[PDB]
Amino acid sequence: QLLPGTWQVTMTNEDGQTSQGQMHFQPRSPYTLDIVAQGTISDGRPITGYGKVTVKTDDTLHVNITYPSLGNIKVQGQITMDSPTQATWNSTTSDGKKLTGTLQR
Ligand SMILES: CC1=N/C(=C\c2cc(F)c(O)c(F)c2)C(=O)N1C
Repeated sequence: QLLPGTWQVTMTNEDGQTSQGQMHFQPRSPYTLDIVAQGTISDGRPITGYGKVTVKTDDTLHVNITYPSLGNIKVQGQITMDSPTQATWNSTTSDGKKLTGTLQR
């Protein structure tokens, strides 16, 4: 219920790069929210991505997102709602790299 809206996002990946940008969550049904993402990686690559947060019966928040601006790499992971104003992003890219970030509202 707290996800919908815009979040400021900072991330770091296993290649030692960092990223900054935003994620925007749109409620769709009781079991899914749509996500769109914008930002920039520390190597200069622009970030444009879109996906879905799927909610399982145990309330786990699974995220799948594809990034056309990064050669269509895909990211799959889980969001952990630490508080009403903070969430943690743990994921792995389709290249096999860890991607960790923090969402702040
Ligand atoms: C800041 C930010 N980085 C994102 C994705 C992202 C960042 C990275 F550093 C990656 O290597 C990568 F494969 C994806 C994203 O969606 N946002 C909002």
